[PDB]
Amino acid sequence: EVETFAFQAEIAQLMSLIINTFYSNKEIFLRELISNSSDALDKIRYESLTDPSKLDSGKELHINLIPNKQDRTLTIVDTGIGMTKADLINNLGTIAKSGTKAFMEALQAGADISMIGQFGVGFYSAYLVAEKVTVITKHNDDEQYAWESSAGGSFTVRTDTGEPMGRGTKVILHLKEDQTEYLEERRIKEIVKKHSQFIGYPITLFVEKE
Ligand SMILES: Nc1nc2c3ccccc3nc(Cc3cc(O)cc(O)c3)n2n1
Repeated sequence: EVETFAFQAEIAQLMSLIINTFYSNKEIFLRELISNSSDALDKIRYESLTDPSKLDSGKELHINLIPNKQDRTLTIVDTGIGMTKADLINNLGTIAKSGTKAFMEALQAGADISMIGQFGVGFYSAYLVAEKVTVITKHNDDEQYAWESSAGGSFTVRTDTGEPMGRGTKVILHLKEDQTEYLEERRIKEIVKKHSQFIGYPITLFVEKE
């Protein structure tokens, strides 16, 4: 049973700005997804200190970067805290409303798109490089879900039946035709080194077969 939802007006507006504005420094999307993974990893590590049974769904805390030239996808996987159904549909959209507002005003005052993380809405920077985004996520005490959007004002949420994942979040970027430089090992390494060199979790860059 696939449910279809409208984005809140401000998020739709932000997504259009991101997709439509001329801005050549697209590489910052990666820093933002890795930073989101790090925050979700911090959250489950904190919670596990007062309740050790929260790591029964997996003890390892890490990030995998997985490019696939065949599918033309870049996948970021973390074993962070995960998201509930209520996160995917309501809560995250609600929190982002004020950050979007402030970000959009700041851009009029001479700030640039690369400052998006400072406003808590870095996730939407994925649309700099991706025509479609899919998020598979599993939170303790709740089922696995798939969220998906190609923008255009809507997103979908369903119960996920694919490979079960224990706990955490997997973001799948279906890249735009002219953005395949981000499947190259060398380019990905250069970007991680420049923008994400002090993340406190191991980051494994998978190599492709062919
Ligand atoms: N601010 C924000 N908005 C979202 C979001 C919106 C729609 C669907 C999924 C979403 N997930 C996240 C958090 C997130 C992003 C991420 O790239 C990795 C994670 O472990 C968690 N945010 N974080």
